[PDB]
Amino acid sequence: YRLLRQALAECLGTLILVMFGCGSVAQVVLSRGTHGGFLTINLAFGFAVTLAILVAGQVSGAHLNPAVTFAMCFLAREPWIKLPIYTLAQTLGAFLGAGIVFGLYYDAIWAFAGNELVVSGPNGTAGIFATYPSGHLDMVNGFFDQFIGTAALIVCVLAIVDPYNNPVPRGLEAFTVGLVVLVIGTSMGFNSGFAVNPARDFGPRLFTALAGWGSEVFTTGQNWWWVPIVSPLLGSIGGVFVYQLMIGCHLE
Amino acid sequence: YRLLRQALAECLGTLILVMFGCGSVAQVVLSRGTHGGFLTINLAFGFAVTLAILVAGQVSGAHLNPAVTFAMCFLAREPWIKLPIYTLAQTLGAFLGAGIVFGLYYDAIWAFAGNELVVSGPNGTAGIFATYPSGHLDMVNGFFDQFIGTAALIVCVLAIVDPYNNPVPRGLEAFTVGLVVLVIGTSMGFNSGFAVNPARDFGPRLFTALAGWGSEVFTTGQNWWWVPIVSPLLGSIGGVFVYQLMIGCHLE
Amino acid sequence: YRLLRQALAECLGTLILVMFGCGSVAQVVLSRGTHGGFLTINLAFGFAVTLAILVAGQVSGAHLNPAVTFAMCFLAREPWIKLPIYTLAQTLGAFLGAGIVFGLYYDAIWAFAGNELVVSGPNGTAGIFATYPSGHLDMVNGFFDQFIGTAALIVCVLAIVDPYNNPVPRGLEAFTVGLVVLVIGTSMGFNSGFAVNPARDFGPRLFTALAGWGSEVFTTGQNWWWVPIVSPLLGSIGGVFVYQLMIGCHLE
Amino acid sequence: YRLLRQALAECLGTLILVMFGCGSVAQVVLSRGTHGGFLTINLAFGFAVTLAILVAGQVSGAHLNPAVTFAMCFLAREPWIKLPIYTLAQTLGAFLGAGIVFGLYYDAIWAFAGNELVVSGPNGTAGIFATYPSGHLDMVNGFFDQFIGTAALIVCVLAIVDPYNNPVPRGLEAFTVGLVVLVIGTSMGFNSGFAVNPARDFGPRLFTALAGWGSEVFTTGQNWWWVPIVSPLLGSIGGVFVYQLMIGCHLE
Repeated sequence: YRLLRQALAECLGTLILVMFGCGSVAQVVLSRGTHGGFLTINLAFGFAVTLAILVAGQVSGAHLNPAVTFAMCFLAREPWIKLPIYTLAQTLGAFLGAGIVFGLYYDAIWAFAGNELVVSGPNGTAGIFATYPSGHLDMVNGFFDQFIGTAALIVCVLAIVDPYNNPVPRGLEAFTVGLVVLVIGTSMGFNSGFAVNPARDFGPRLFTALAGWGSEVFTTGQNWWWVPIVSPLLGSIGGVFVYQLMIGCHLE
Repeated sequence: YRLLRQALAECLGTLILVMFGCGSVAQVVLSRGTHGGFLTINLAFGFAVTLAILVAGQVSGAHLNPAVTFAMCFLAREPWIKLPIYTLAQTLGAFLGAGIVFGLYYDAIWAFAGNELVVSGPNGTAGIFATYPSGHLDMVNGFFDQFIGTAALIVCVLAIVDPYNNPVPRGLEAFTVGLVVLVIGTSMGFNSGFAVNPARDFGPRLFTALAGWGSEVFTTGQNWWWVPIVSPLLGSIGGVFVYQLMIGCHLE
Repeated sequence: YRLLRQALAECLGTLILVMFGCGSVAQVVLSRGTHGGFLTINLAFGFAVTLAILVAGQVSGAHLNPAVTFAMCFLAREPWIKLPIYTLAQTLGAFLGAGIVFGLYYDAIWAFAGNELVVSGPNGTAGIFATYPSGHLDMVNGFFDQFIGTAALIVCVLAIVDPYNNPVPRGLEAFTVGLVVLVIGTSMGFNSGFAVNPARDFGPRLFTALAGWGSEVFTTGQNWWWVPIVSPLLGSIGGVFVYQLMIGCHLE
Repeated sequence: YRLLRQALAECLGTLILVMFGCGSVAQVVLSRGTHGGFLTINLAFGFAVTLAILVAGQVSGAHLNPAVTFAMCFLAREPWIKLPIYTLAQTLGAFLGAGIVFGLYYDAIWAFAGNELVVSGPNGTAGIFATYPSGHLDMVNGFFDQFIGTAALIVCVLAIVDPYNNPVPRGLEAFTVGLVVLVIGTSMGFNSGFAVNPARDFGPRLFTALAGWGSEVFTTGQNWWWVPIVSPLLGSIGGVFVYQLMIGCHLE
């Protein structure tokens, strides 16, 4: 089955970027102001996308993003049957990647607040895997951060993918997408990294619910859990319209 | 219309680098010494140029700089009709990119000084979008910073563009220009990023005048607003003469 | 002898990355919080692998890692006779590279604790060349760090090496492997750099035993010296199985 | 004259890297602990070499280093007549590049110690352009830093240049050399950047003698001025022998 081989590549690809991305976030969170800052978090997340694409690019096209997968299906470039398979394959692997990060820092995570698992607060460890609203990053303000961030990601992704452009060889397509992830994190008000990925958010968040953080990861921040899922999906639609209206529709 | 399609690519390209570049500047300015320093500002601005060129390189040549556009027209490589169209397309998109950054940090910008918009000072938010003279960066000292900075940018741009050189494939022409932007910011005494772009300066500055900062953005620093426009234009002329006298005129 | 020429390339390649990698570690350790942090250590180690591969890639394939060499021999891609020759050639050169770093910082290393050589502690200089357990990086916790780290390295290495993929040209195979080394150090809880290399660990550690640190470098941390040797070897086996089960076995 | 065109490319190439490299050093020195650290100095110097090579690579081969030029002449790859012409062309342009940096920071340099120019000390500004011995970087210790640093630079340069290797296309030869410069600065105990270049050292040092710092720049540190000239020259000879004995002589 061709679809099965593409799904396994998406599972391994999302496993690489989540394990590498959330692993660097664990170092900064657990070692408060000692192992680096936000620059290392975005550099690790940005470079992890480059490595993840190179691993699974030749098999499944290296989407590693349900918002990106939704964009190609919306543009009639890929069949709609690939969307549920890729999304489950992208979510399963971010769940697995979060488990590896949990195993790596099992003692440090459990010792952050003594012998308890705290979701949000000063000694909060659930923010390593998922994203939670900040002081100026509430639901209203944070919703537009994912919308604009994902729209910019889709525009840059479609620029290097459109067949009407030059056939960029292998290698100069993961560094570019990895550059977009690094710049988006540095530009937007998100300090977790790769916030424009619904699978990178819901996957590890679902793991934290079963890891021992309880159901509070889904009923906190005025039910914020669905925002990093719906908002990037809307941004993919907006990013597609922006690219098509400006560049896409004029390439005869 | 071919010129219309090239103008739309220049508008989207300047939108990407301004929104990404000024977004990182907003993080450092609003979060004083928390989200990074000048290294992240120049890295984001330098990488944003790489992404912006890759998006619009195959359509309009990816100038994204009125000084760069003036250089090609001066060297008789492009028609003079493209200069007013590209400049307006480069300015419109830096205006739009500044509006997106304003929407992203609307609450944080307005809360920097309580409920007021301050142009310059300790709690100054107008410096996120435009550039203003510093203690050692006055009109006399700052004028030569744009002249030398733009001249070095034009020399590096003409080196990878001259047809007498090797036909560099797609991909190794945005990273190089993006490298020049990053090095120029690190070398020159500008902490805003990409100061050698007249569109990146006048565009967001014009937005701040209508955003709520008043007309003080145009009548401050002994009328500094015209310096980051005329000085890079003179640097493009000087950079063209430097490259032609040393390398350009000797390529038979 | 073809095998002799490949061994000499492996010796020089491991010499470059060890001398460059451990040299940056010496700057941070000796200049406590002055010459940079962990970001510079991983950047130097990651970029040193890129330079080392480019130097010896065209001769011996640029393994520079006994775990990587074990993976290719396990996958029947290289003869088993190359494993003992490459491992000795990789160990000899990390021993030589450590001697160069020792000569560079001979006065600073000896003056860290007055006129004595201390293996572990506050004024510990043996950690520049080798790796020692930390507070949360004991034998049990540190063993899985090398296992997961090396498994991720093998998966990324096999992705760009498998003949069934695109023939990536020279240049886009050292930056990718160098990216993996940089990301692994930023993700995993190791602050020394390139901890997934048995030769980079045992080589300089053997040098410190004869340099003047005594035999305490081999009988400290509950005999930790063998962990960064056996654990990456097991990770190479696990990394091979992960890549083959997900991607490798499905490429007809 | 072919030699005249190659000399003009070497003059412009050394002008780019010196002006960009020393400009970042001026920011860190004048703004004490505000504009960055040693990481930005090595990143700017490393990336400046990449830009300088791309500008003058197609004309003069982009040596930009008398030690590198001496290596090719020693290996009988280039005529010996090119050595005096390239060295003068490399020195003239580092002298010019230092003058541009002086003009950029004329007020800040003169105001470091009031209205005086101090060569060495706390308020020392002559270290921006040239290199001076540190506490642990005296003549005996600093001599071996240039020897090992230049030997590693020559080995990496000869690896990507030898015709027996793959014909690396344009673009993947300036980033590699620029990587070597960045790693060498991070590894070695030099905080100025690109210390393995005799032209980058003597050029700006000669400018400081006539700029107003007096003749003390040549009679300080027990006559240290000749060390960053002779020592890299010896390192080029050692680096050539290392590469030839290990890799060079075995490529039939």
